[PDB]
Amino acid sequence: LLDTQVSAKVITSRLSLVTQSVQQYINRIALNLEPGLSINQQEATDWEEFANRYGYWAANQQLRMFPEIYVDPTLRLTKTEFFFQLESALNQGKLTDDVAQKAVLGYLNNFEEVSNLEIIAGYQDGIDIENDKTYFVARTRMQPYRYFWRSLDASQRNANSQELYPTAWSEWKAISVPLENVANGIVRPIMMDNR
Amino acid sequence: EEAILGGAAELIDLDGANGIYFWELFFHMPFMVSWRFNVEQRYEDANRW
Amino acid sequence: KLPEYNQLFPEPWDNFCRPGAIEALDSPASYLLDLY
Amino acid sequence: DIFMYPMNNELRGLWDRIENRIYNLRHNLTLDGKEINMDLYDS
Amino acid sequence: ALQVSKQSAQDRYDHFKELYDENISSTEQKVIELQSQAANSLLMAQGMRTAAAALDVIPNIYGLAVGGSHWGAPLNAAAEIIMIKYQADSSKSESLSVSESYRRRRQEWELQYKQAEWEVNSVEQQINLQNMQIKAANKRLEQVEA
Amino acid sequence: TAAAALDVIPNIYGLAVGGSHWGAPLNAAAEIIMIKYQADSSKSESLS
Amino acid sequence: ALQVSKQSAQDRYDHFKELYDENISSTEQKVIELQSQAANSLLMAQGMR
Repeated sequence: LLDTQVSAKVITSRLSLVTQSVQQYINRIALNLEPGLSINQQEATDWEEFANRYGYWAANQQLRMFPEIYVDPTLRLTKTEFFFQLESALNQGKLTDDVAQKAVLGYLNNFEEVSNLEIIAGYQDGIDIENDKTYFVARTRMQPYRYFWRSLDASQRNANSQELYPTAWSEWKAISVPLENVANGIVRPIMMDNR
Repeated sequence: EEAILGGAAELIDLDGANGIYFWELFFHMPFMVSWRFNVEQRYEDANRW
Repeated sequence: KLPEYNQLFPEPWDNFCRPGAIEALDSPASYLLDLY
Repeated sequence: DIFMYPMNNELRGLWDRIENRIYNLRHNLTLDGKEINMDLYDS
Repeated sequence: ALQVSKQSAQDRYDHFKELYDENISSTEQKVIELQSQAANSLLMAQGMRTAAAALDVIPNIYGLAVGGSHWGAPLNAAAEIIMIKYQADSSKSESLSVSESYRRRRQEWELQYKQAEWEVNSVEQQINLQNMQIKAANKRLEQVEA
Repeated sequence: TAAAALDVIPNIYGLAVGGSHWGAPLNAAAEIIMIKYQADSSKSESLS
Repeated sequence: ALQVSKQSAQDRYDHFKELYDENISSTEQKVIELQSQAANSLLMAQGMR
């Protein structure tokens, strides 16, 4: 697990050299070359992902330690549909206060309709209300009538809690079908086989 | 608001059905604004936000 | 009371080690130890 | 438990950045810390 | 002759720097503004289109005959709505492109002027050398004289 | 605007009545918005 | 005098290299993205029509 053919032109620290050799050993067994000593899929993934290299291992560690350092409002995962619109306004380039005000007022305007969304119907994913998720559909009070769906999990409780994680609520999502031809302001969602 | 079936008048929640929207409104959005302005060099603007 | 970093985040600094040292929770030595 | 959480780097980054500027101000240097004087030479 | 060199170098340096300064014109910003604003504004029409077709769903005719409505109108509108979205998106891209273009232009101006600045320093060294040279020439004359 | 406004009036007479294209004004308004955008965008070019 | 020459050369070199580095801005990529995405999206309307 060490290279004998290096020239005298190369110098290194003892620690680094040892590390190198260890890494070689790890990679070989990971590569399923030595007899026995298999590795779990996740375990291997972790290695080949970050643990293979000090920089990424450190990055992982540091993320666990001080996530705030990694937090960035532009990189949010959870993100409102209209939040996309808002950033799509502000991202224009050079900017001014009033223009930002205009943008946020637009976002607020849409948020009004969000606060005015009215539920219409819902369907359970299955017989066990106490753990099966469920889906719901709602529409705007303001015309033209626009329609949205969202879901809620019945899992995601804390084992101690008579309550569910906030994550249990899905985001409200728009529906693109040209539904205005609807007969009587009526609709039903169905989710089955993950469709 | 007020409790269903009537009862205690109550504060706007942050958990459950709408927390995410409040989290943007009272955090992510203002923060995003200031952040953008910092990138925009109009540091004064960012400061006010 | 007053507005200062530690006042906002009351924590004994002694509860932290110096960066870069072996004592660092992410020292290359620590990385090697984990590997071992 | 031989290790401890270290002070997180960005903080010292900030500390050092400002200290560097301060030093330049100590010595009347540019923000770049370069000499502002022309440093004329003769003999 | 070195003075001429100094003058030209100075002018070059400061002219570039004067371009790094004020790196955006009011008119340029106005252009970016107009583009972004127009793109944003296009979003509003989508609702109008939807509502228009929705209204036109209702029947048109009465009396001894009935004549309904243009059945496909909502679907046609939806298609056009999609197109309108594309239209806005494409328009936005332009504004971004131009902004970044000016940014790069500034990067260039910055590098340019700073290099000229260094050159402006160099000529001073030349001046010093020439003065020393003059001293030497004087010494030579003095030696011949003596 | 005026075109759609005019087209608001009914079309048909006799033993039947047939009104007008109800959505026409709203459709026109949408297109008007688009036309505004069109002009604005075109202006930017000249400035550039 | 050679030191001045060194300084200017150094700066020129590294500034260019700093442009070879990070050869694409997030905004540039975003532009490319937006264009390609919009173009793709247009296909869907054909069915509707």
